[PDB]
Amino acid sequence: PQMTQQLNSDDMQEQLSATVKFRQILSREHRPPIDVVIQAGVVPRLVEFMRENQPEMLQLEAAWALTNIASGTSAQTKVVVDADAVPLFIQLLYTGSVEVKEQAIWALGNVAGDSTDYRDYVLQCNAMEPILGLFNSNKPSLIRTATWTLSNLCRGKKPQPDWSVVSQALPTLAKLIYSMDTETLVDACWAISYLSDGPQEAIQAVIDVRIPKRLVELLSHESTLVQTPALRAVGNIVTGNDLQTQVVINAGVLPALRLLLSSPKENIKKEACWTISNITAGNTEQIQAVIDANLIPPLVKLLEVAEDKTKKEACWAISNASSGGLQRPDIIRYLVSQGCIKPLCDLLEIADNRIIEVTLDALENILKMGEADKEARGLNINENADFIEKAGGMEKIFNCQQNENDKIYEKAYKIIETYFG
Amino acid sequence: AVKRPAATKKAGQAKKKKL
Repeated sequence: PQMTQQLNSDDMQEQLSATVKFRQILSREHRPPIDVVIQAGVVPRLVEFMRENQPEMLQLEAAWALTNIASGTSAQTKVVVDADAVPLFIQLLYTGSVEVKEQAIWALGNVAGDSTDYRDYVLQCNAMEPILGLFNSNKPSLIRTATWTLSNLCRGKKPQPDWSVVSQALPTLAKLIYSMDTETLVDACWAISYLSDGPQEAIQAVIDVRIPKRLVELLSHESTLVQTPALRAVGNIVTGNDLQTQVVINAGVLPALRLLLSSPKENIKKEACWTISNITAGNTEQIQAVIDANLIPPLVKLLEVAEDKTKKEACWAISNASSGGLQRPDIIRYLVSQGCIKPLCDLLEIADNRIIEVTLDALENILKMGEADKEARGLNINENADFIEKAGGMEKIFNCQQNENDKIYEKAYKIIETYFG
Repeated sequence: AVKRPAATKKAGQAKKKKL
């Protein structure tokens, strides 16, 4: 109350000393007295020190303090939001000095990252314009926070943000990924992964502003804090059509993916398998490109010795590629020569029913090519059938006939009767 | 074949404390 007194005081030097105090108590590494401060009702008073007529130093501390109040539970954040502090935060980006903008931008970050509605709210307030205007500055600390806040405005796919509004950030974002600053590179990539999570139009917008080429470079960046969101972003782009996928291929994404398949991080290998599977779902030339990049050997090993979540992803990648054998038979002969059959069978006794369905499709494609070759050449046996039997795979396809799922039994039945009569 | 969107969602930190 000695502090609160100096805050509600009319003395100019007292109101600043009191602001400095509330700031520091909320700037503590340990558990900040967030609720004790709100209890004093000093919120709207600090919102009042963010108005044009306040000294540069009183706005700096007032905003700083108000930022660490929004960085708390949704409730502590709503206390600041309803004290009509948002529009005053935005204006401060237009009128405050650098030090002051750094405080207001950060606060807009916590408010936007609290929920899809506070996000839409900050955007309705037209904060995009002044935020993008901030990057005409050279202060790395200011750039970092602005990229993070910008990040939170693109985030959220359930209630998706206004696209005619957030797509405006792309140009800025395309320049940002050429930054040498690690932290900045992290938030720029997150923002881009959010934006890339949309339809074919979004993806194409990310491509038109020329982001793919640098994004691929970032896959081999030193820090895994950069790689994760960059990988996700490159991943979303290949969920697009064949032409869009080709752009990422021409940027050299494949050699980069080969490196990521040996990543000490397990979730990076998983997302790299995922990414490759969407590339093998492409056309003949793209599947052939995956093969040339030497991606199958390390993808086959993962199918046999890795966390079940990764094995699944690897399964899709190889299964998708096998469907390419109809237009180019060497594709399947190649997968087989690399030993995909054993790791494929060994995955038939897994819990997931959709993976089993995808595994069985691969095996059938392999059995089919095996049959065409038998007839084309002068062979007496379907060689891929033997490989499967010797790998104990025929016994498993046999058990699948007693799986409650319909599609599974019906397919496991077609195989047995057609290739193992 | 089939291009699959991601099933698991990803994002950075929702909020940050200034020091």
